[PDB]
Amino acid sequence: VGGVVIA
Amino acid sequence: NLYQFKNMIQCTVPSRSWADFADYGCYCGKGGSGTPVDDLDRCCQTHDNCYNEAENISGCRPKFKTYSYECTQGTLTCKGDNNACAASVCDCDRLAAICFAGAPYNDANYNIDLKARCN
Ligand SMILES: [Ca+2]
Repeated sequence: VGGVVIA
Repeated sequence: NLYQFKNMIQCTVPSRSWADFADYGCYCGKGGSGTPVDDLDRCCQTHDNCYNEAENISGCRPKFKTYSYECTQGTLTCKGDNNACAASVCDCDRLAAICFAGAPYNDANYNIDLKARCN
């Protein structure tokens, strides 16, 4: 992935 | 997985960046509590609940599970080669990405104070 959180 | 959900949103909402949805209302992104502040927040609440359900499947981890899906010519499909975990997670993601596309976006509801407002 490579991020924090969208869900 | 989150990378794929990221890409689903880019497919159904090419008009805004994915970060716009990553910290919105009480339910979009981190949080999962309180009263959903609007229609878009409700999309996220349903999505969050959907993930909690999928987590009931043995060894099923919605943020990390890689599923099989397609996005072309305005259509988002979860494919037949998904197991029960992948199929559930793909469906959660797909229904949310569809929900996001039809929901109004209110700049005021971006990055709100969760501790004060989502009790
Ligand atoms: Ca959440």
